[PDB]
Amino acid sequence: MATLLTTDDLRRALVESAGETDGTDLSGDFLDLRFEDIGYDSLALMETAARLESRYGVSIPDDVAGRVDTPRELLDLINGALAEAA
Repeated sequence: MATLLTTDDLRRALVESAGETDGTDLSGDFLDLRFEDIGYDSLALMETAARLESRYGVSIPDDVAGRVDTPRELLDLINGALAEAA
């Protein structure tokens, strides 16, 4: 911790949204798994993204919000935003 968003950190926020839609490997290793296959609908994705902006004090660019089919892209955005944020 104390530097960027980690696997565990992101996992928490993700599993906070996707609940009652379990059975996937969201709690574990989801980085290269598609939101589609991990039980995420685009609507729930925006919910998560918005909460991320709120909680971590980040700002997700519109172009990035629609390129994140894999949590890897999301992770990258948050890390980029954290590094940018001072």
